Amino acid sequence: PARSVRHIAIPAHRGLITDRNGEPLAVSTPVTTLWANPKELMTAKERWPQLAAALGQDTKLFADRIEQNAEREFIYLVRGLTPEQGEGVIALKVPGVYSIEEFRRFYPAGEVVAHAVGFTDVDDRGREGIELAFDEWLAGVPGKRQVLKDRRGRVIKDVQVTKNAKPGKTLALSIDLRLQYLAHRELRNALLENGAKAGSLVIMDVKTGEILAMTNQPTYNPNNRRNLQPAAMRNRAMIDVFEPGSTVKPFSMSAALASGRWKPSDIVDVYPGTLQIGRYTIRDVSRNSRQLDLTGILIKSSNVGISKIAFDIGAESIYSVMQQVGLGQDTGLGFPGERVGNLPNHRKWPKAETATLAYGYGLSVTAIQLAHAYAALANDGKSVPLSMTRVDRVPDGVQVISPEVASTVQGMLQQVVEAQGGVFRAQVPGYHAAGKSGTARKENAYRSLFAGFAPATDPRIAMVVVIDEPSKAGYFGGLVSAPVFSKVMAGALRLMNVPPDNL
Ligand SMILES: *[B@@]1([O])O[C]([C]C([O])=O)[C][C][C]1[N]C(=O)[C]C1=[C][C]=[C]S1
Repeated sequence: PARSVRHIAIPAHRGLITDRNGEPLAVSTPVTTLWANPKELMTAKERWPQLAAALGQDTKLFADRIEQNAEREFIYLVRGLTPEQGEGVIALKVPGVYSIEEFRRFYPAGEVVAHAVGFTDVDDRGREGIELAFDEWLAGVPGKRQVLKDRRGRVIKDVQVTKNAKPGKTLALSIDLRLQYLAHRELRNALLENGAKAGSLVIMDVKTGEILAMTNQPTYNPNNRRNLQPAAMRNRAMIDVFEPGSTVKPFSMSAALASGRWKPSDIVDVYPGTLQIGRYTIRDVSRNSRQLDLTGILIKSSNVGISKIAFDIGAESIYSVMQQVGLGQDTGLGFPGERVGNLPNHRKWPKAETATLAYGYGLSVTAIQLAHAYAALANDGKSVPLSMTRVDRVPDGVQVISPEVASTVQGMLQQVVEAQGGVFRAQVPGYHAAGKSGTARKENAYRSLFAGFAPATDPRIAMVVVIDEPSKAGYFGGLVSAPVFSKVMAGALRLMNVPPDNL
């Protein structure tokens, strides 16, 4: 062709990601894709070796590259490059060589908030995390310019900007970067001190459904993905599922206290620390108990004790409460890869299955779902829908546990933390805190769990700590996960200026 008119799209400035307070988490930065028309390059061949030397490329490899695709009017010398480099090569004055301002994501907080934020690909398109989930919102409208081109394809003149580019829109996350840094630091230190393989920490606003912090280990630097494992990129809080074990006994207890058949001072005999359901044997971890009250059952995490309560009230009431607090249910966060886990239902709940559900096995949940459950319980039985985006207008919650029952369970979990034989390492200096330890087995390999909230008497914050496969001789949730809860809850309450309730 003697001439032709071609589409070139005006790229959009991709929307700024901030934290709830406007700290920048993902920032669109000027770069420049050095490109070339081979057809024009093919008539300045003595200029190539210098060009190559400034693209650092091998002289003969470069020249082979330009040769093979001589016909094409387009080739990328580099993708991205500062508006600095890009000029250093423009000032060469090589025929068929140009620079064109692009946008590249920078992530100022780096590894600290990688799983939540995720990242864009070579093309400034969301690929993981918030970047993908909210791509539409963040990506603007590419505009369009009609350009007249000579025989070779060199832009002679620009005819019209027919439709300008529209910038993408700012997104403010629920994340509080200050809590996120603290959670990140303490989860990393807890892994080191226990030689654990992995972990997750979630902090929630029990009043707004906002995720204030979501950190996992291992993590990666999104600014430098060069050499990086598939494992280190798992948002484990959202896309990994586990058996919550003893951390859902409190929901089994909500059911019990809602049935009308149980009150806290009621007694269950759990002797001799085991119980046969035909060929199946329920085993307590500790087996030096006969009579325990309902608080003791939680303090001892007695599987026998919670199974006998379950046989009494029925699996249906237990299933119903766990369903309503959202365990194994769709959170509606539309996070890429986000799991729903499994809350298995039954027409006929047999005995074995009644017991396993009640003591926290046979179901699988995310750390985010468990945090959300603990939020509902902390917010006086009222579940607010989860959000990763800042909540200005808090939606109506659903009352999923009676306020009075919620209040009783709150008081019992405060005792689990504060009473003799309790999870004393979960205590939070000059606050009342409430919560529940858990330990799962997966050749002994543990998952170590703590879920709780504070302040105990007027809750603000729900927190889950999950440490995968601690390596020292301590593996119990109350040993491994509780101290991280203590430290990160104490920090979060201070940072949000929450009044101490233990004076
Ligand atoms: B539960 O998940 O966690 C309890 C321990 C805690 O509160 O930290 C013990 C009972 C439940 N776990 C199990 O029964 C499975 C295990 C077997 C041996 C140690 S954990």
